Amino acid sequence: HMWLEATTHPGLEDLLLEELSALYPGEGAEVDARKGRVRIPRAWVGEEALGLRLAHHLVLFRARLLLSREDPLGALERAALALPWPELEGAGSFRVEARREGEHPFTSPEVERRVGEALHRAYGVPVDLKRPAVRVRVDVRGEEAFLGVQLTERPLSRRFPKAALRGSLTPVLAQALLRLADARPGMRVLDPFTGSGTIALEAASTLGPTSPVYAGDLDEKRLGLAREAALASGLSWIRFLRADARHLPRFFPEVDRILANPPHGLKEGLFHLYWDFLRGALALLPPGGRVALLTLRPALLKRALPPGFALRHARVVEQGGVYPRVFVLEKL
Repeated sequence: HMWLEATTHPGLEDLLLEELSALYPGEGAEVDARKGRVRIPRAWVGEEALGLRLAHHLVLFRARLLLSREDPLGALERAALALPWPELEGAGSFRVEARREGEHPFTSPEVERRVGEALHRAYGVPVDLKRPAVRVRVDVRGEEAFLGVQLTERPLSRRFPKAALRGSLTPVLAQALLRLADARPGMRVLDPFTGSGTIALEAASTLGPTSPVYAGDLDEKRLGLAREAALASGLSWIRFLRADARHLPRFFPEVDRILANPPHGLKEGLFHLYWDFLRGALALLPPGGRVALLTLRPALLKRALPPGFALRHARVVEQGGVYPRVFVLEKL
């Protein structure tokens, strides 16, 4: 019995589960709440899995077993040796990456050594710690263990690299704002703090050319990069504009959805940016228009909310080791 496991930011499991379920209908999906993991039982995984927009890494687990407390390292080594590893085919180097959750009398490096040396001996392929061609995964979680192979080399979230390195904001988080705001093809979308363009590009790539996409920032240099990135992926209909998010109506027309990732710092100055931005956002929506926004400062954000908005959803999401909130607001 085999399992595809997909990882995302903790807090986005329910959305990842929806994406997977549309790709692979059927029952038995498992979600690890607050851990960023979803698993689907699968007899086969092809290239279709690499089209996931909410996933960071994919692993195919070929075995799951109850770890025998008698000789747990021996049991893992025997489990690994009873599986097929055709990936070690043209690969010509590998490593084992082991992870543990719960208390165990062994460490992750012990698992890597015992499993890796058993595979090296059966397969002859050399271990390469820094640049492995294939990554074998062993995860021990409480009393169960999962063994298999990482399917992704680089994370799927490394799309749009010309817009990346800035900042902590991944295309996966951008896709989640899109979905939490219930944006659909044909809707007008604004990215009011666009930076090097990640949210705008994610939106354009997902919604296609029937959705007008507006994107603004004060930094002309970063707008130059965003335009370059849009062209490189065929997403040139995005309207990038030098624009102050404190005065959005000076620059943008009404839209249906606003996906907003305000800067972390410039606190009174921050409150004033939130104050002006949220009022501009309200003025650029119809009744029923929606904002999805990410913030490290939920109390301050809520203090700044104008009363024309209803707060419809809030959730916590892990990003770059810290925990911003996503709020969805609807204009009443």
